[PDB]
Amino acid sequence: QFNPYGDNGGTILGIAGEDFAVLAGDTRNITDYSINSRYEPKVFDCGDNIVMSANGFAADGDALVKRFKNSVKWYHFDHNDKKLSINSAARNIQHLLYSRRFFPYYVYNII
Amino acid sequence: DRGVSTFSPEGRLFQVEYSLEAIKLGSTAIGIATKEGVVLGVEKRATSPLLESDSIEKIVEIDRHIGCAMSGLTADARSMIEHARTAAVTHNLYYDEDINVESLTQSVCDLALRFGELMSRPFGVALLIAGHDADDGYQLFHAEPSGTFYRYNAKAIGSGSEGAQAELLNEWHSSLTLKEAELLVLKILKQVMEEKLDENNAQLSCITKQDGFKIYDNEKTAELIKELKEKEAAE
Amino acid sequence: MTDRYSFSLTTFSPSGKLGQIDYALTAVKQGVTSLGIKATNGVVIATEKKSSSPLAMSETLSKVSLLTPDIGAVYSGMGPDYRVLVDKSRKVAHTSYKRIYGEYPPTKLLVSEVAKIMQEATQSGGVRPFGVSLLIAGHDEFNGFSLYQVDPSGSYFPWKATAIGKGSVAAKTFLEKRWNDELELEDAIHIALLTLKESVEGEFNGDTIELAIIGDENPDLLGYTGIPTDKGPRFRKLTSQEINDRLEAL
Amino acid sequence: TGYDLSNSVFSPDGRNFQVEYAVKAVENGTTSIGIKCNDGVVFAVEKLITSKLLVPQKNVKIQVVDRHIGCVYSGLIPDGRHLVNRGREEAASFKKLYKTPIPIPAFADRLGQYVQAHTLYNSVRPFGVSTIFGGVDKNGAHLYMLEPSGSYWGYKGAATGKGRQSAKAELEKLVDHHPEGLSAREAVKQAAKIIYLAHEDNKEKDFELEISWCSLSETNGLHKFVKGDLLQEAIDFAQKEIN
Amino acid sequence: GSRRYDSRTTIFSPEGRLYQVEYALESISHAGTAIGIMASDGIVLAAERKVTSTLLEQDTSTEKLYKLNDKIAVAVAGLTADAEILINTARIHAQNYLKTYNEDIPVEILVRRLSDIKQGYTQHGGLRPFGVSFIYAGYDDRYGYQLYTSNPSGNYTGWKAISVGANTSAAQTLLQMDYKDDMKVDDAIELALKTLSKTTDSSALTYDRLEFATIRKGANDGEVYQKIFKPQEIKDILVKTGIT
Amino acid sequence: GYDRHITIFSPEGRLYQVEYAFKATNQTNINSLAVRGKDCTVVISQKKVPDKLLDPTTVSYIFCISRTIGMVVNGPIPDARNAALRAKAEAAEFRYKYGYDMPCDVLAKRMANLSQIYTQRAYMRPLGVILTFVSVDEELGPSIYKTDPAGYYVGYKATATGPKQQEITTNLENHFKKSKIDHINEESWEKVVEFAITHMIDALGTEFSKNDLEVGVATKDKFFTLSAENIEERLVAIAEQ
Amino acid sequence: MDIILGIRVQDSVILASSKAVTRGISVLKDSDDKTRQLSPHTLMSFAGEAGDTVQFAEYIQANIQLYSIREDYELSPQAVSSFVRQELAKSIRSRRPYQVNVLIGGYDKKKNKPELYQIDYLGTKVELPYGAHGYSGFYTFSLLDHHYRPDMTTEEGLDLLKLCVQELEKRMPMDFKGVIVKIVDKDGIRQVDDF
Amino acid sequence: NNYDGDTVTFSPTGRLFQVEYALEAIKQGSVTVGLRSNTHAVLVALKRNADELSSYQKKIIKCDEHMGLSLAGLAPDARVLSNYLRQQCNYSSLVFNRKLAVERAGHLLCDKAQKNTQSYGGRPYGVGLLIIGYDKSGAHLLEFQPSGNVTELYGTAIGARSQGAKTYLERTLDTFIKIDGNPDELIKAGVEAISQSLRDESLTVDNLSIAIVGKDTPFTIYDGEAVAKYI
Amino acid sequence: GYDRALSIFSPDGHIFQVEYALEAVKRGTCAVGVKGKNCVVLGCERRSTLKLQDTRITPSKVSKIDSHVVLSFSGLNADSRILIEKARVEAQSHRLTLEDPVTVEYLTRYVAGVQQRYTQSGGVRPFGVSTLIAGFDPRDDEPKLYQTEPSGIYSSWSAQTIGRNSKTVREFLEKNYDRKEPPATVEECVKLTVRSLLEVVQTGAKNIEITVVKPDSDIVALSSEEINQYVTQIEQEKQE
Ligand SMILES: [Cl-]
Repeated sequence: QFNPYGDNGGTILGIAGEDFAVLAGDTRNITDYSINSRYEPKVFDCGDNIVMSANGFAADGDALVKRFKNSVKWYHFDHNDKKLSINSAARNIQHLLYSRRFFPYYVYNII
Repeated sequence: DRGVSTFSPEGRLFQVEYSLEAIKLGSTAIGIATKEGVVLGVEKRATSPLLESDSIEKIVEIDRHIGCAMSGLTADARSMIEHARTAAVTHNLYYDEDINVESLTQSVCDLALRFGELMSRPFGVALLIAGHDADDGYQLFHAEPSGTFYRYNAKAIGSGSEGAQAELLNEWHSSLTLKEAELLVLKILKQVMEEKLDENNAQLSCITKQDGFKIYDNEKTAELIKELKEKEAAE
Repeated sequence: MTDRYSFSLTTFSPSGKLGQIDYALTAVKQGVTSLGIKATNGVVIATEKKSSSPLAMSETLSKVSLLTPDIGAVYSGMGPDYRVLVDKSRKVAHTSYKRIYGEYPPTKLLVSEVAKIMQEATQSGGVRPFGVSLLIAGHDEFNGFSLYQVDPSGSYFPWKATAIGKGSVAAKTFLEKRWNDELELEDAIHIALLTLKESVEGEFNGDTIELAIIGDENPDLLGYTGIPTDKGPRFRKLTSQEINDRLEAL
Repeated sequence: TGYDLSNSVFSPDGRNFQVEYAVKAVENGTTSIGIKCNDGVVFAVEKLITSKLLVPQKNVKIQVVDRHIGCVYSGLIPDGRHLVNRGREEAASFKKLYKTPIPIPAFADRLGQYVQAHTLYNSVRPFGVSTIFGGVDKNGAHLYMLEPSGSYWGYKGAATGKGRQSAKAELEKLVDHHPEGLSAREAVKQAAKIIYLAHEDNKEKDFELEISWCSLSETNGLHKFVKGDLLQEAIDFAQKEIN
Repeated sequence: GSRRYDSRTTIFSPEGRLYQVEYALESISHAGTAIGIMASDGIVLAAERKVTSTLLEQDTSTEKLYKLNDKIAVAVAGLTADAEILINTARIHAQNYLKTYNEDIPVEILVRRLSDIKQGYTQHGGLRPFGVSFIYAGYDDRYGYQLYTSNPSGNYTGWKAISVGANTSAAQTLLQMDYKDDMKVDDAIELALKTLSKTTDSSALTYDRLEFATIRKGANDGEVYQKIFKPQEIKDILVKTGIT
Repeated sequence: GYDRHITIFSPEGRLYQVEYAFKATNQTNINSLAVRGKDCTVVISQKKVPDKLLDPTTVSYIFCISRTIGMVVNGPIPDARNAALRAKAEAAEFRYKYGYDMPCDVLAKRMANLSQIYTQRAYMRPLGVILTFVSVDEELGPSIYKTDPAGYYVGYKATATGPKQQEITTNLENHFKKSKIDHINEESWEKVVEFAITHMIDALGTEFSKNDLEVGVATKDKFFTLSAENIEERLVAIAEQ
Repeated sequence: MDIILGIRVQDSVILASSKAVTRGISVLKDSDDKTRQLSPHTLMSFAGEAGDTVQFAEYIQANIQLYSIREDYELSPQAVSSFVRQELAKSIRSRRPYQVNVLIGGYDKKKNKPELYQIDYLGTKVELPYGAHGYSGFYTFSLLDHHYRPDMTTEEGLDLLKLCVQELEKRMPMDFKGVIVKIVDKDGIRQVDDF
Repeated sequence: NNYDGDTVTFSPTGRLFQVEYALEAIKQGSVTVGLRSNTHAVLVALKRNADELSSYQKKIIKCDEHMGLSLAGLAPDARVLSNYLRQQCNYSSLVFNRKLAVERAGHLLCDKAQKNTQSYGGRPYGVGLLIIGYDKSGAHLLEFQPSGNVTELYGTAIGARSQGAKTYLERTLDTFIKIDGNPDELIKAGVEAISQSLRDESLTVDNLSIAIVGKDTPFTIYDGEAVAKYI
Repeated sequence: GYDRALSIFSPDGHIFQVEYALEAVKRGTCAVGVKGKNCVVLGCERRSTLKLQDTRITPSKVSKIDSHVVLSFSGLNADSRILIEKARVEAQSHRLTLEDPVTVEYLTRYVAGVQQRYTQSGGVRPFGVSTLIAGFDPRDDEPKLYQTEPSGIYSSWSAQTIGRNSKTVREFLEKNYDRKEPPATVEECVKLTVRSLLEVVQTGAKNIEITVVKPDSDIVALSSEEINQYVTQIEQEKQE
């Protein structure tokens, strides 16, 4: 039987400072006991001073990030180049994830 | 007969141009934007004295920070208002924030040209959309059935529009207060209305950052009418 | 593309007339004469094989058509309209009856189905009425022999005997004088040939006349033996020779 | 009267006036031609330089279908593009199912049936283009021309647009003087000449020459644009003949 | 495109009338007269066949009176083919109701349903309306005996006595004159035939030019019987009432 | 007067669009003829290539619908090819569904039914063509069945179509009045083609070269068209007697 | 839900329905009314899968109320029961059937007779003098078979019903938290507040 | 006359009047100028107001980081067509990781507009567009007409009185094409070009709208005090 | 499907189909609505051209939408049934989803919305019907009376009339109805409603229908004799 999910490993870490924030992640990509890449970027600058990482199943993670980056682009078009606040991005990402409530993006996401 | 989406030899859509004529027959609605708020006022125009005038709802809330006045075939406005309210609250759902007045207006105007042979004809009503957001501040928009919307410092629509607009041309300046704008709407409404203006046949409203969108009581408007009469008699 | 004619092409005029139905009836009037006569032990339907060219093989063009083993049809008016109605009538006899009840429909109900199809062409969007009047002869166990006329409007009437098309007015008068309730099938065939001769100009023989009967069961035309209850079709088309034999005793 | 107001209506003549009015739009367009040669085909078109502001060699009119078919047309340019887009869908589905690239006669009928379909209903307008097209297949070279009615035939030489009569006359001479045939490189030269000679009907504005060709020997049976030295050589030959 | 040829069957006139409905009513006014009379102990349905022929097979013929179910019947005035479309729909509706509630359909509910179908053709779809007027004769245990009429507009009304088709103006005046509330079926039968005999465009009213039916509680004990009269039975009642 | 634009009845009970489709049939100014032999069915048609720029091999109004069925068309080529493609699709579908080759008369009926629909449905126009189907049917033998824009069709002993159809029709009528048989009593199809050409020459009063004619021949289990050289051989034999 | 009982006496129909509602291992409510008034003289009790019961009952209620307004007339208990049966028979072959069993107690004003109909989720209808759903009948039908007469008064019907509930309370493992009892007669529907 | 009731009807001379009437709407619209060099491409647009209380209708729309257009005619139709371009530019990026070629963007607009000119019920677009962009083959300028005709040009202008600006660019052709690596001078040439189409009114701070795209310059729009530099 | 735009703007900015729908209302029988202090009364004309009518079974002019709301109309009778059915379905749909009966204002807004939808939808014509919708909101003793019309506009009225000769009865109501002191009792409210119809009706026999709606779902229709007593008392006072 076809299993649409996989596990690409990795780990991510976000810490909020008083006037700054960090989002870290290892660059290793794996399947089972093999290494795919020793350097495969996992944390992305999505624009509007927002960084994002979707960790777990890389295919779903890349798709989510790609979709949110696209959501940012269309937010500018539709709302006169207004800056997408972090709280507004978070709520937007909730709806991106729940759109697949019955076939989930297999990722733990942090912005 | 002829297509509904047909161009005239002058390069205009017949139906859109004809809907504009219907809006000219509608009751007067005026909007004035200031740095203290935007005022919206309308002529109710009851067809009979037995008609309970307070049920005439030509000024309408879209969101806490956006209001709307209408003129023309007012029945057509109900679906536009419903769409506006839905768009405003849906954006709040998706983005956890208030929606920009311009973006709301653009969403309403996207419905306009969705007609053909979708709805069978354009809307026969014009809207004055007034509101406030953090980016562009206090704003007043005029949404037409053509799909076009202009921002205005002050605007009049309806039967006494060109006469009122000429009056708004002279009276409006960038340092107007909210109280001054209120009296100015009442003044111009009283000028273009057929019947004598009072608290029962004319309605005021405003939108401020603090209190949001508010329709004025008949008792509150009555005092502003009395305040107007005295200041006109003062010189 | 898409069929954008979703509106009726037949409508009431100020006088209450349905123009397209009337005009369809006018097309039927121009058509070649056909007739039907009901006897005590059978029904006969007949018409002229108006050949468009002598090079044309008129045998290949069948104006009298089998609808069921016990029901036959003939027309006056537009031939192509008739042909497609026969195709639909044959099919509806199976889909809306035989596949449900395991037997062929009675004459009146098959007529009712044909009538419905013709009515729908009078009201549905983007179509004209059928330009034919049908004469449907048939037999069934509980109603016996019957003859029905069906017009472009979808209206149908049962007849003892009648005629439609070119010389129908004269032909109906001729039938009124000759018809009675004690006619045998052979007498009805004889009267049919007499009536039809009046409307025909040129040659009058088995090769220019098409004639069929609804009568006794034909076990020789069944195609198989072994089932007692299956006794064969009552519809039979008369041959060219069989017609000519009856023209000598005319 | 009123028979010409709606497409797919037969006049009492038995004519479809809307299709005939579409031909008028074709006759109004710029001149385009096609020449069948020994082992292939050559296409050429007149591009009117409306203004100096037009970027030279950028507004390409000739279109490729698949990799072995060339299409050129005169009349309403968008209508031609719509027809080529369909042609590309037809060629793709043919190759998808049957593996081999679409033969030219097969391709010709695909366009023909599609154009003819737009004469069957009043809900659509006929095509405002005549299309000259062709290429090389397993059976050799083929040239076709397709009218607004859906009518098409095979051709030795073809021409359409405002300067079609002038072009046709020139094509007829080549057919008479070369019964054994014409080479691909010759056809390119002759194509240039004919467009230049046909330009006398559009002599107000100056023009830009555009040529393409499919040849078994010269292009391996693939459609290619005539560029650089070979184009200039054809322009020089054409300019020499008018003087 | 196609718009050119659209007659626009569902529009108002400047006066606020529906063109096609009015023209359909004009069609119906040329149809054979149908009369319905309601009595205390039953209902009568009488109708005139249009200029018949001697060669028409009458005993197997049905153009005016149709059975919807055991309790309800209709008289038709207009296009017979149109009427049969509606009749078959009404027959189905009655059976749907019986299957759902395990009770025979109340007369009005059936009438409203058919009238709603007619209404739809006047408001949407762009099709011509049904050129039919019905007289509904029926019985149920709520209102007892009931007469209704519907027309192409989809409007229906209840009646003690009513006519549709040709000469309704003359026929209604005659019914209004001789009708009384305490009237019985045998009297109503006589009134119906007498009214047709005076309003008819034919020279004389005969059995072969009539269809006749009664709905009686004249069935053995508390139940209702429908009687579609045969040609010989119409001939007998014509002699009995003293018309022929 | 919109009753003349679409296929609805006029007050006279006529369909003017159908009548005008018949007139479009003669727009090509080509005459066709069909006759039956003992073992074959022959169809001939005039071929006119007015433009010297045309490739004469592609100019044709005869179509190979199936292996057994051939079709000649009288009318404009776009409608002709429309009908040809549909007939090919129908002939192939028939064989797939019912397990045997579609008969000539059955295909004619099918195409005639499609044509009838265009006379009844408003959104579809009639095709301005007359279709003549020919074959050697496995049950009926040599067969000629002809369809027109009215949706009418019938079998023929022989037939002719075009502007000068009457002259050809009468010529054929007169021959069959003498011989008193429903076909050309001849063994080889070659001589049946010679008969067809000879009688078209006599009827029209024109001589033909190899490029002026177009010939289709139906035999048992195949229909085929003749080349220019095959026709030349036919014309030589005619001239030598 | 758990237990619903019904009994038809001389001049009325009495419906008794348990008050318990359980999610997981916790009894969330002990005063739940498992019934809906379909019309002034027709009451329907219900029991089955969580959520489906109320949704179905309210859907039936809406349809009958719609009928009442349209015709200005109350449908007979028999007519209502047939409508309900058809909806359940329609439901059982759906993608996701409504898992609901019902009792319909009504007083027919035309015939002046009480009527009790038992319908299960498959659409299985039966008219009965007394009825139950699920396991309720296993404990109670022996008592009803013994004590029931058709000429019983409403008070005698309640006493026999008390005996049935007492037997259930003794021999059932589940605590159903007593019952709400309602009486349907010529004057309409009323609830017995002390039971 | 009798042949202008819908887009599906040719006139006897082979004309499509509804398309020509749609073309007329562009001539009524306010003037906009487009021009390019080898490094940059520039749009200049004269915005129009309803009255003194009203704002000036926006003329320029961004489609991608490397592409955008200016409009003249029915503004809502420009919004539809620009939205379509935004989607097509975006489809190319998401699927092929490829910036959409300006020439291909023109081909897509042509085909979209064409479908509206051949079918019954619909209508032609009532707007003209000037598309600028910088892709792998350098700077580009396109002119879109709602007939479907799209044309690649060095420079052009559309709208009311556009012939004056078009003549100027036709003279200046050899000069402004050579303005490489100098955005301000290329804009100056565009502002000077659009000035040839002005009568009575002149270029004010809230009247003028400018956009630019180039080699190392994303598509950016300049309005308000940002264009006071060029007045 | 049939998509034809039947309701369209004309050069002068009018939708003729909607205006011609008002002409159908003008043709319809007169309907009147009067609200008292603690009640609303709906009066309706019955044209006496139709006798031999069965008044038991003939569709009544006033229709209950719910137990607390009623609807009368003027115009095409067949059209009114479609609005009434839709209104009744929405009333039950509201109770089912929100657990409260509709307010009179909500029900009016829905019916008005349906009428509006039929003025800008393809293939349909406007309803040739104007309605008077009256009742009392749940747990409220303030009377409610609304009017709708084909265009889809609606509004609240102290007293209103629609249909043929509505101009005359409105004239009567405008001078007779005092807002400061409305009909205090049921009698006064009915009397004023009958008086208003007597300006137009002709005979006061079976031509007048009256329906009184009181708070808490208390709706009753007056009989012929009850109405006839009002007709008698009015004219006897008039003879002076
Ligand atoms: Cl078929």
